[PDB]
Amino acid sequence: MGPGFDFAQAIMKKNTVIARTEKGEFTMLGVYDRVAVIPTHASVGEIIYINDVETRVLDACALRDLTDTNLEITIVKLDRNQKFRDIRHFLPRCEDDYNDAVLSVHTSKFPNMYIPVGQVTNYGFLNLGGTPTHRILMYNFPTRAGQCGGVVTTTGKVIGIHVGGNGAQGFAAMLLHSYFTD
Ligand SMILES: CCn1ccc(CNC)n1
Repeated sequence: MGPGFDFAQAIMKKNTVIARTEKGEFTMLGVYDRVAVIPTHASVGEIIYINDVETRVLDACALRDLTDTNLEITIVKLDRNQKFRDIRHFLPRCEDDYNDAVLSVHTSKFPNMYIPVGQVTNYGFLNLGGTPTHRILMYNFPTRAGQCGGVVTTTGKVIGIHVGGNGAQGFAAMLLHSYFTD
Protein backbone atom coordinates (compact mmCIF):
# COMPACT_ATOMS: atom_id res chain seq x y z
CA MET A 1 0.00 0.00 0.00
CA GLY A 2 3.00 2.30 0.80
CA PRO A 3 6.85 2.42 0.93
CA GLY A 4 6.95 0.12 4.02
CA PHE A 5 5.08 -2.65 2.20
CA ASP A 6 7.17 -1.95 -0.97
CA PHE A 7 10.45 -2.71 0.88
CA ALA A 8 8.91 -5.77 2.65
CA GLN A 9 7.61 -7.19 -0.68
CA ALA A 10 11.06 -6.71 -2.30
CA ILE A 11 12.63 -8.83 0.48
CA MET A 12 9.92 -11.53 0.42
CA LYS A 13 9.92 -12.00 -3.41
CA LYS A 14 13.71 -12.66 -3.66
CA ASN A 15 15.12 -13.51 -0.17
CA THR A 16 12.61 -16.03 1.35
CA VAL A 17 11.99 -19.77 1.04
CA ILE A 18 9.51 -22.04 2.82
CA ALA A 19 11.52 -24.21 5.34
CA ARG A 20 9.96 -27.41 6.77
CA THR A 21 11.47 -29.27 9.77
CA GLU A 22 9.82 -31.94 12.02
CA LYS A 23 8.58 -28.97 14.16
CA GLY A 24 6.63 -27.28 11.28
CA GLU A 25 6.69 -24.92 8.26
CA PHE A 26 8.65 -21.63 8.76
CA THR A 27 9.32 -18.48 6.75
CA MET A 28 13.12 -18.61 6.19
CA LEU A 29 15.16 -15.50 5.27
CA GLY A 30 18.12 -16.06 2.92
CA VAL A 31 20.89 -13.49 3.72
CA TYR A 32 23.71 -14.17 1.18
CA ASP A 33 25.28 -17.08 -0.79
CA ARG A 34 23.57 -20.28 0.60
CA VAL A 35 23.23 -18.86 4.20
CA ALA A 36 19.75 -18.37 5.72
CA VAL A 37 18.25 -17.90 9.22
CA ILE A 38 15.34 -19.57 11.07
CA PRO A 39 14.23 -19.52 14.75
CA THR A 40 16.27 -21.97 16.90
CA HIS A 41 13.02 -23.73 18.08
CA ALA A 42 12.58 -25.08 14.47
CA SER A 43 15.24 -27.65 15.58
CA VAL A 44 17.13 -27.84 12.25
CA GLY A 45 18.74 -31.28 11.61
CA GLU A 46 21.00 -32.80 8.89
CA ILE A 47 18.14 -32.59 6.27
CA ILE A 48 15.53 -29.82 5.80
CA TYR A 49 12.79 -29.27 3.14
CA ILE A 50 13.23 -26.00 1.16
CA ASN A 51 10.16 -25.21 -1.06
CA ASP A 52 9.25 -28.97 -0.60
CA VAL A 53 12.67 -30.15 -1.89
CA GLU A 54 14.87 -32.42 0.28
CA THR A 55 18.03 -30.37 1.08
CA ARG A 56 21.22 -31.33 3.01
CA VAL A 57 22.18 -28.91 5.80
CA LEU A 58 25.94 -28.19 5.38
CA ASP A 59 26.20 -26.24 8.73
CA ALA A 60 23.76 -25.05 11.44
CA CYS A 61 24.76 -22.79 14.37
CA ALA A 62 22.39 -21.78 17.20
CA LEU A 63 23.62 -18.29 18.21
CA ARG A 64 24.17 -17.26 21.83
CA ASP A 65 25.57 -13.97 23.16
CA LEU A 66 28.89 -13.71 25.02
CA THR A 67 27.02 -14.26 28.37
CA ASP A 68 26.07 -17.72 26.85
CA THR A 69 22.37 -16.53 26.67
CA ASN A 70 20.10 -17.86 23.86
CA LEU A 71 19.49 -15.41 20.91
CA GLU A 72 16.87 -17.74 19.20
CA ILE A 73 18.60 -17.32 15.76
CA THR A 74 19.97 -20.38 13.95
CA ILE A 75 22.24 -19.68 10.91
CA VAL A 76 21.94 -22.44 8.32
CA LYS A 77 24.09 -23.11 5.26
CA LEU A 78 22.00 -25.05 2.66
CA ASP A 79 23.29 -27.50 -0.03
CA ARG A 80 21.29 -25.56 -2.66
CA ASN A 81 22.25 -25.03 -6.34
CA GLN A 82 21.49 -21.28 -6.24
CA LYS A 83 22.64 -18.24 -4.15
CA PHE A 84 20.45 -15.65 -2.44
CA ARG A 85 20.69 -11.99 -3.39
CA ASP A 86 23.15 -10.50 -0.87
CA ILE A 87 21.06 -8.32 1.57
CA ARG A 88 23.71 -7.91 4.32
CA HIS A 89 23.88 -4.10 3.67
CA PHE A 90 20.19 -3.85 4.89
CA LEU A 91 21.10 -5.30 8.35
CA PRO A 92 21.52 -2.88 11.26
CA ARG A 93 24.93 -2.67 12.98
CA CYS A 94 23.59 -1.98 16.55
CA GLU A 95 20.64 -2.81 18.88
CA ASP A 96 17.92 -0.17 18.37
CA ASP A 97 14.25 0.85 18.54
CA TYR A 98 12.29 1.42 15.27
CA ASN A 99 9.13 3.14 13.96
CA ASP A 100 6.58 1.79 11.45
CA ALA A 101 7.74 -1.85 10.96
CA VAL A 102 6.11 -4.60 8.79
CA LEU A 103 6.09 -8.32 9.64
CA SER A 104 5.97 -10.44 6.43
CA VAL A 105 5.14 -14.18 6.27
CA HIS A 106 5.12 -16.71 3.43
CA THR A 107 4.04 -20.33 4.14
CA SER A 108 1.64 -22.88 2.48
CA LYS A 109 -1.00 -21.71 5.07
CA PHE A 110 -0.16 -17.94 5.06
CA PRO A 111 1.08 -16.89 1.55
CA ASN A 112 1.77 -13.22 0.75
CA MET A 113 0.94 -12.01 4.31
CA TYR A 114 2.08 -8.48 5.37
CA ILE A 115 1.23 -7.01 8.83
CA PRO A 116 1.83 -3.34 9.79
CA VAL A 117 2.95 -3.92 13.42
CA GLY A 118 3.91 -0.23 14.09
CA GLN A 119 6.46 0.86 16.77
CA VAL A 120 9.21 -1.69 17.68
CA THR A 121 10.84 -1.52 21.19
CA ASN A 122 14.34 -2.80 22.05
CA TYR A 123 12.75 -5.03 24.77
CA GLY A 124 15.99 -6.92 25.58
CA PHE A 125 15.44 -9.82 27.98
CA LEU A 126 12.51 -12.22 27.47
CA ASN A 127 11.69 -15.58 29.04
CA LEU A 128 10.68 -17.19 25.72
CA GLY A 129 8.86 -20.50 26.24
CA GLY A 130 10.90 -20.99 29.51
CA THR A 131 14.30 -20.05 27.91
CA PRO A 132 16.10 -16.81 28.93
CA THR A 133 16.58 -14.94 25.62
CA HIS A 134 18.40 -11.66 24.83
CA ARG A 135 18.18 -9.03 22.02
CA ILE A 136 14.33 -9.27 21.72
CA LEU A 137 12.30 -6.70 19.75
CA MET A 138 8.63 -6.19 20.81
CA TYR A 139 5.60 -4.96 18.79
CA ASN A 140 1.95 -4.47 19.88
CA PHE A 141 0.26 -6.88 17.46
CA PRO A 142 -1.53 -10.15 18.39
CA THR A 143 0.68 -12.52 16.31
CA ARG A 144 -0.50 -16.20 16.02
CA ALA A 145 1.09 -19.64 15.25
CA GLY A 146 2.64 -20.28 11.77
CA GLN A 147 4.18 -16.74 11.51
CA CYS A 148 7.52 -17.91 13.09
CA GLY A 149 10.56 -16.92 10.96
CA GLY A 150 8.49 -14.05 9.46
CA VAL A 151 10.70 -11.07 8.50
CA VAL A 152 10.53 -7.71 10.38
CA THR A 153 11.52 -4.73 8.16
CA THR A 154 11.44 -0.95 8.14
CA THR A 155 12.00 1.05 4.91
CA GLY A 156 15.65 0.18 4.01
CA LYS A 157 16.27 -2.20 6.99
CA VAL A 158 15.82 -5.95 7.75
CA ILE A 159 15.83 -5.85 11.58
CA GLY A 160 14.66 -9.27 12.93
CA ILE A 161 12.75 -12.56 12.60
CA HIS A 162 9.50 -13.29 14.51
CA VAL A 163 10.08 -15.91 17.29
CA GLY A 164 7.03 -15.70 19.67
CA GLY A 165 4.01 -13.86 21.13
CA ASN A 166 1.84 -13.66 24.30
CA GLY A 167 -1.54 -13.14 22.52
CA ALA A 168 -1.29 -9.24 22.67
CA GLN A 169 2.43 -8.64 21.81
CA GLY A 170 4.79 -10.25 19.26
CA PHE A 171 8.53 -10.75 19.71
CA ALA A 172 11.39 -10.93 17.20
CA ALA A 173 15.10 -11.84 17.49
CA MET A 174 17.43 -9.04 16.25
CA LEU A 175 19.44 -9.50 13.07
CA LEU A 176 22.81 -7.69 13.31
CA HIS A 177 25.35 -7.22 10.46
CA SER A 178 28.07 -8.82 12.71
CA TYR A 179 26.29 -12.25 12.63
CA PHE A 180 27.10 -12.61 8.86
CA THR A 181 30.74 -11.41 8.40
CA ASP A 182 32.84 -14.01 6.41
C1 LIG B 1 -8.28 -16.48 9.35
C2 LIG B 1 -8.32 -15.00 9.10
N1 LIG B 1 -7.13 -14.31 9.59
C3 LIG B 1 -7.07 -13.11 10.21
C4 LIG B 1 -5.76 -12.89 10.52
C5 LIG B 1 -5.08 -14.00 10.05
C6 LIG B 1 -3.61 -14.29 10.11
N2 LIG B 1 -2.94 -13.71 11.28
C7 LIG B 1 -2.35 -12.41 10.99
N3 LIG B 1 -5.91 -14.88 9.47
